[PDB]
Amino acid sequence: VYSYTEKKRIRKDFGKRPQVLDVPYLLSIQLDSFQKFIEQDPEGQYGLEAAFRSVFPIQSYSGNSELQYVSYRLGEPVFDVQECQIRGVTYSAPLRVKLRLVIYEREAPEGTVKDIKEQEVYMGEIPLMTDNGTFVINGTERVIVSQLHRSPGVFFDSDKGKTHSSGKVLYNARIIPYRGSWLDFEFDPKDNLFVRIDRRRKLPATIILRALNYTTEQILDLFFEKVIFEIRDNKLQMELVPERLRGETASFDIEANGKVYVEKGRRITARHIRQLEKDDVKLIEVPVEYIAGKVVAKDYIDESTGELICAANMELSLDLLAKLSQSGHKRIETLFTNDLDHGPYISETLRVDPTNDRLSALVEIYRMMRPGEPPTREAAESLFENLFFSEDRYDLSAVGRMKFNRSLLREEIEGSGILSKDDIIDVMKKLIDIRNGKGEVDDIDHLGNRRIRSVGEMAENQFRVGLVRVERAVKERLSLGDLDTLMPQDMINAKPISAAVKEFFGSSQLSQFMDQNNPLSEITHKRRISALGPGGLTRERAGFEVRDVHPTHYGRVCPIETPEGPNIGLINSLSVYAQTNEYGFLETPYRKVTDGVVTDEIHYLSAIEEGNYVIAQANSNLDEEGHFVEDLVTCRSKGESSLFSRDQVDYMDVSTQQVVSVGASLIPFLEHDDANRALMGANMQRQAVPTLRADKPLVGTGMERAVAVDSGVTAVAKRGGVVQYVDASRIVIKVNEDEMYPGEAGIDIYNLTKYTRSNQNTCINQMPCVSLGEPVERGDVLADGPSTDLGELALGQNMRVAFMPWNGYNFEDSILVSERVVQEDRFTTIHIQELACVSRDTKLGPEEITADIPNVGEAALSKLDESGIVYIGAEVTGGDILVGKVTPKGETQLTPEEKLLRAIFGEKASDVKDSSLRVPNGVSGTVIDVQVFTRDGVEKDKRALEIEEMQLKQAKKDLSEELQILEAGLFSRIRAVLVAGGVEAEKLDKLPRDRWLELGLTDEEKQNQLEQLAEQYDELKHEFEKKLEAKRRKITQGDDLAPGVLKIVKVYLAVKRRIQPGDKMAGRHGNKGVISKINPIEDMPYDENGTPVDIVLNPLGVPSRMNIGQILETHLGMAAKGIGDKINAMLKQQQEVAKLREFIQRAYDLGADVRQKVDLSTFSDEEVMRLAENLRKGMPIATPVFDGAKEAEIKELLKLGDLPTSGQIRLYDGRTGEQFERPVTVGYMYMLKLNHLVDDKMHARSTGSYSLVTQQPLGGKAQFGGQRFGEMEVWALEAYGAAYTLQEMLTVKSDDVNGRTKMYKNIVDGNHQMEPGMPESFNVLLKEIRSLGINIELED
Amino acid sequence: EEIDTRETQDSETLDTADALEQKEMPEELPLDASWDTVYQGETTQTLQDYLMWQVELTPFSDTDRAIATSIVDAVDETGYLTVPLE
Amino acid sequence: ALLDNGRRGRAITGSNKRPLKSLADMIKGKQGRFRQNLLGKRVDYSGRSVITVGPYLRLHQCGLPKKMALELFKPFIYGKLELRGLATTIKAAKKMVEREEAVVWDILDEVIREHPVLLNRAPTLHRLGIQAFEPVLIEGKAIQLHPLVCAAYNADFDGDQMAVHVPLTLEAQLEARALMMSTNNILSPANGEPIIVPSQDVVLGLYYMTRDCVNAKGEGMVLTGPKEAERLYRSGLASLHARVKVRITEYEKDANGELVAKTSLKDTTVGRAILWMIVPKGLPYSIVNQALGKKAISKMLNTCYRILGLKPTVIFADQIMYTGFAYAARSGASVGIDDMVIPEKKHEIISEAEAEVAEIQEQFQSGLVTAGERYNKVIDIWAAANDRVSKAMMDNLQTETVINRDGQEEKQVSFNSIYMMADSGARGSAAQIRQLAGMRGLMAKPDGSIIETPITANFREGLNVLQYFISTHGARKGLADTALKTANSGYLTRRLVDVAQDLVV
Ligand SMILES: [Mg+2]
Repeated sequence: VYSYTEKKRIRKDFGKRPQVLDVPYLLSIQLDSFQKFIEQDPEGQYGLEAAFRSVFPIQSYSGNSELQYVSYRLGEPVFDVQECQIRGVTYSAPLRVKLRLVIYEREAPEGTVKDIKEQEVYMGEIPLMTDNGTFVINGTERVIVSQLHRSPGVFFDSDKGKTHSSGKVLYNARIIPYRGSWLDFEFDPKDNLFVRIDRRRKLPATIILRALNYTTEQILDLFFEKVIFEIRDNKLQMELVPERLRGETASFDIEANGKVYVEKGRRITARHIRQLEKDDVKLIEVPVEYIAGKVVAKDYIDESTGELICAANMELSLDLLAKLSQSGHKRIETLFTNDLDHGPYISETLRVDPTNDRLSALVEIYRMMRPGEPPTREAAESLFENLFFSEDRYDLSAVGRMKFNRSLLREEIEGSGILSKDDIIDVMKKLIDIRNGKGEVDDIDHLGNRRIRSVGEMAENQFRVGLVRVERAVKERLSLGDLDTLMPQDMINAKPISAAVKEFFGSSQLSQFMDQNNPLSEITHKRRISALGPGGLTRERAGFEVRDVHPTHYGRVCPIETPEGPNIGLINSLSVYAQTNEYGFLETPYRKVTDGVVTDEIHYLSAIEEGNYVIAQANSNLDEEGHFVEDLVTCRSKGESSLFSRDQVDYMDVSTQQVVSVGASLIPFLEHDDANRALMGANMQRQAVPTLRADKPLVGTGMERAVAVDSGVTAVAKRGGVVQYVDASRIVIKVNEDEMYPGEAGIDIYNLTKYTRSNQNTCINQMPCVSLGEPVERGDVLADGPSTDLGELALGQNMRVAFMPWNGYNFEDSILVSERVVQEDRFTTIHIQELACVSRDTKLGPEEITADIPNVGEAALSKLDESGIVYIGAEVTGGDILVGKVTPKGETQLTPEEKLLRAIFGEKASDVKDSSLRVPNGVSGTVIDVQVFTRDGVEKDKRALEIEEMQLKQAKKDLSEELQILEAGLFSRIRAVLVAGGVEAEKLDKLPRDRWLELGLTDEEKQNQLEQLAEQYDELKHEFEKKLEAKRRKITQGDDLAPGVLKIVKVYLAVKRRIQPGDKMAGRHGNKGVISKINPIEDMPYDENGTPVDIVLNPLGVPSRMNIGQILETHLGMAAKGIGDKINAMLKQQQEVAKLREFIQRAYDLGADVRQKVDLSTFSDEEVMRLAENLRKGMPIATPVFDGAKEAEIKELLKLGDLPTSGQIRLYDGRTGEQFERPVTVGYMYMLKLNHLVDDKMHARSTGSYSLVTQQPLGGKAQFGGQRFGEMEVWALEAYGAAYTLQEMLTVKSDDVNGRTKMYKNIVDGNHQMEPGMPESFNVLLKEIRSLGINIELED
Repeated sequence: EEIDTRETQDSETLDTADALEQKEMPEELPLDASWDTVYQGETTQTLQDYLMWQVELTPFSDTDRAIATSIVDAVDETGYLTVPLE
Repeated sequence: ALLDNGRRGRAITGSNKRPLKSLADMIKGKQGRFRQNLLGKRVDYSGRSVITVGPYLRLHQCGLPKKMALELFKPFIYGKLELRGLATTIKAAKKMVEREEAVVWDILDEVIREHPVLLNRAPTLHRLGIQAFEPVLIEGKAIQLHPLVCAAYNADFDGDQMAVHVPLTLEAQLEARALMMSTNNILSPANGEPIIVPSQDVVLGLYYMTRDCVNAKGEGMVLTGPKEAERLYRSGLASLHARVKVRITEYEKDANGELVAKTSLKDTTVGRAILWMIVPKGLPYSIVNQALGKKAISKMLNTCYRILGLKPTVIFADQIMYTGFAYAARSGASVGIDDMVIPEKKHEIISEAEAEVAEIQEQFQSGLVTAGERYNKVIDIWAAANDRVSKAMMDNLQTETVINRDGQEEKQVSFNSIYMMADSGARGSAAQIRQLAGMRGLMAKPDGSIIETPITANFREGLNVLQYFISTHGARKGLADTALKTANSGYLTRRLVDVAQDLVV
């Protein structure tokens, strides 16, 4: 089973592994994100609903009144996407929000409802996304790039000892929210904890704990443990826990029950601990010196004296032991610690901590945050409260909360969006545990720690940013008392929100003009991931490790397609099957393996979940029922791959192209190319220029149709039917009855885009690929776009190429091209340029666009019409007038000479001066389109009226096409009713249809039916009249222009560029070159039959680059062309259909257990002949990226076409006729023309315009500037010793103002001598240094 | 508006070895080259500039050149002499 | 704030949150006067465009488009038009040049007859980045460059652009001719070796024409000289590789400086005798009686320069380039998939290595050894297997069997195209051929550790997904390192120039 579009030309596939999952829609990431932003959410988690619920209600300080949000709604756009692109406006929708203002009385329970008032208010415009994932901003299509940033939550890290020369690590933890202030904890080389807020001055970690209303005893209880020493009247007999003695040595005699378990000088080992546990040794006698270094936990007070024996967190001595013994304190609390684990970090930080209270800590925090101002208790308290514990200044979003909880091994996924004491305590404990030697630090480049943020989130954030400013203004303007008459509309001004939205959508760093070289460029641009932007990284501070390929990229980020240069590793491409979680993390699909049986169940796993399983490769053999053929399979387990048993496998890959991106999946024989050359080829494939005619690759991968269809450059049938009308500019489909809606004319109309300028000044043009009266189905392709051939992507041309040296003309990546390639216009491109003329209003009077310019000859006005604008189809060159305009020159005093001039030569000459629009020098082309924009209230000229009439004609045509069908149906009904009762037979159809209305019948239901039908006819006519009137009103509307602007006129010029030496060509495998020579046809090498080659490529460029894909592609292209030649020869000498279908079946059956199956027995003879006609220039072939064809299959296909197996033939020299001494590889390659044209490169200057300040030549070809002679060139001239060349370069060529003139005069006089002076820039420097108050002067 | 600025600024004192030690990329290339290897106007030519350019390339004498300079100075933008030869 | 904005405390910004530039900003920085306008500047009489190759040019010539040359040499053309009565005023000459009449082209061809131009390619790392050439007016828009100077410019013809400057005064023109001409800059200022040495196609052609074959057409005949050898080859009566005897006359420099000639019969080939006709008098015949690679050609040029001088060396280099291109084209040397012949012992070696790895894994599972020792032993086993495979592939590649004159079988050096390209030195090395036809080998993780399981496949047979993903780590690491290191090599060279700027003999 094949569709109509595919059945016209079937591509032979060499893939062998069945596909269990279709390639998804390639633009889902944009569409889903904007849908989430714009949809209606019953809860308040996504979109505009979440942003509204995050600010409202807005309550005043008094609390007597507040504003409440009810709901929102989006109105329909005024214009369409095409209309917006033509008019140069923004495609958007108006936002309507229901607000409710409520007033509360005073001295009454709760809030008494004094009065309510509900109003729907206007918030502004919101740009809408098109069907292809773009935005039309000021008439131009734009793309917003997704961002890869760091997930919110807490992350633990440690510099690898490089900061300190001792090689000691410094652990740290960082808490980062979605919106708020960062919180950092860190260690020191002295094992002291410290806290930083917003990357500010370092503070002790005890400050925060004391700010949370905690005491020293509570801190010690939370962090350290407790040990109780008991007074038993004899040397402080102790209840000893054996576990405390691990990794320690006894400093005394340990004894119990008369048995000495541990002796002095003997360390406690595992056996000693086991014996103590078994004997349950508790009572242990210890000497006084054993308590010499212990640290007390809490405070003890002597009851008799009433004073304090000791303070918390303090050491003990023998005198203190004596004092506590006589104080009647039988219990002493100490902190159980050691050196290996349980290290003392909190105690030392407490000691270094200056404060010992709660109120002073807040003062110190205020001084840290806001120094240089007197402190206040209330100010510090409010600052600390709003820093982390306020839901208005600090949000830890749902993903942030989930990551925070998962990092600490909680049980709950959801929680509050603000921090608490427990969170901070847990973070401190986890960091201390990491320091003690248990636990691991986080990997920040792991894709489970990085998140994807798309356009919906960014739009929501900017909308909330505007909304908070609106809320602040409302709260400022609500404290006043005017509640009796105030309305919600008056209270809000919709300017800040609209300004913020426009700024984000037009001038953000991630909002860019869409790359529009070809469909692949747009697909690649819309699937781009960036680590840069607001909240990301910078290419100077990025680092080196973030730019590397990570094991978690597998299936999510393409490891190949990345820019080379400063941004390498920072811009990435999504893989083919990659998705995002609900939290924004990338996931990939896998098949599930159950008891050694590979199933068809698909599970999407993220990077965190992936590492727990054992996942098999897709290069794994399977049986008919789904069993692994072997017993040991290669699998990835925890970031590494190895062999595993058959029953130890959990998941399997779904495809062999799961790891590459869309651009990399279009390179055939990619597995034989080196990775660097593959990167270069993927980069160069998306800057090819469309040519006059499209040509399918003839060696592909099977991804061309998906790219062609999903990009939106083609016309795709919305419903099935029959082609009712076809033309070079429009298609009309007569819809099938079962796909039609009740009460409608079932026709679809497609207006094609013809010769339209793109963002890169190239041509966009659609051509039909259907015939009159043929059936179509939903999803079929009706018209090809640029670089598309019958619904397949076609970026270049098929060229006959030989690999050999040719007299030095392909030296060092040069390309030799035949003249037949030029004569056939195979690489000719169309380029379209726009020019604008603006007529403004001045104080002396308005500028006029007129054809009557007083100071030009009649010849220069021959190309202008009666409105002063050039004709359509005129051939213009540099200096010609496009739009004629004049400007008032003021009110000159009427001197006698001026009066004489006015009398003799007329008054128009003396009143205006010419300011026309002219073609720039060096520009030529044909005028193909003129557009006029007029402000409201200004009179329209003839040309604008003509354009509006042309616009109205098409709308009238479409409406008439629908109305004809509807009225024909109605009149058929009328005739059918008239048949039953008084049928006139021939007398009925002799008259026209409208004469059937003026008839009368019997008093039965026939008259009622006739009246009903006449009423329906009149209603239909009235409805279509209303439609036409609305269309005319929309067409003839005025244009909104900039202030002081009267009219704008835009002219479009089209030119054709042919191939020439200096142009850049490329293949798909990273082989790029520049054309060096165009060779006449009889100088090219040729074979036994006299057929020459098109291109000659150097074989020396293959071996060092290790891109072997091009040689295999050449061999397979030769085989495909041979099959096509067989078919063409069979067609030329008319043969039976049976022979053709037999040979084509033989061609399609070739291979080694390929998955594709084509049966021509189900094809009719007409379909067979059409397919054969489409195959007569070569049979197209598909080879997937890692499931392609082998050499044996290529040799078999060569044998089928009666071609040499080695792929090499004998060639003869064109110039001499002598045979080359060795066989040469000759075949077909797919070549591309890149957008680096030598027309846009060549530039020269002799003299010109200079800068005003520096008096030096300008820069750039557009300014006719000069070339820069930098410091390194000066060094080269110094090394040569050429003093006069350097001096002349420095003075008389750049900024010696008198020297320039003298040198020019002397050169014209034939005297090659200069008189150098002082450069002007040195004088500028002297003046600038003097302006600083420093006296610098030239001496003597 | 005024905002705080406290970021460190790189200078020449950073030794050559330290430049290669750092993993990061420099903010501005020390080498006088771009990443691939304030606005002021421009001078415009008026009628008098064109006339003086033609005077410079004409075989005059010093006295004749001074006379021509005075004459061109005495020419308005409509192309007429605004003073008598006296 | 006026004197120095941002130095003290806060910085006053504009509407778009951009700090305002003060006088100090105008003076200092990379955008200040010193770096931007005083140590370097933009100049008149300059142009730029894309460069292609001209194989017909001489070493001192360049190919300049005439549409560029018309703009570059405009005042010279004005003076020349006024000098011969074609234009009576400056405006007449201006209008004639604007209309592009047929006589202005003759004038332009007259004014550039002996007038050097300077070609420059960025970045200029040493002084050979700017050189002087005599222009030849061509049709088109690209600049044609001599193939022998590209190495000095580090240029290739895949999109590079060059800038052209015109010297104005007599002193500048004489400096361009006497100091910066390409025919004076033959030796390298860094080490003294020649820098106009041939490469690639020239090397391949000269290597191909100077090889010998065991049983070639017209073998064993006696020739009267090189001209008879050329006649035989061009008539199809003898092979370029046939081993013959030729009468050769060679000159040697005397003690007093004269050249003394001696004549003798030499055992050589047809191609060597043909090549002997472009060698200048004064050099021995032993310099061509071998298969010539890159090193041999460099030695030949150096010998010619040391013995004879400068001008003979320039003529010799031009002749060498022409002959190399001609015979490289005549050879028909190509590349095919069957040239990457894979040894038959590869699978046996891989199986043996896998068996050793399996047995050591079993030994580790028995607990006899630790983990690090097992890792090291596995690495050693795989390295030995890779060396065995490389040796087998190279031994199979470099020889072939030919039928002797009497009907025997002999071994000779292979005429395989890839082997010929690598052996001569035209392109490629041993490691790249090993990757093409042996195995990729052991790879490394981004941290630097070696992955235990190597890539046992080569590029002819193709990799799978896992192996390609593994190779991407090293590919990207190398690319990023290359993109980074240039910015600090620039630091190094700037500091070196700054410390030794003023030292003069
Ligand atoms: Mg290049």
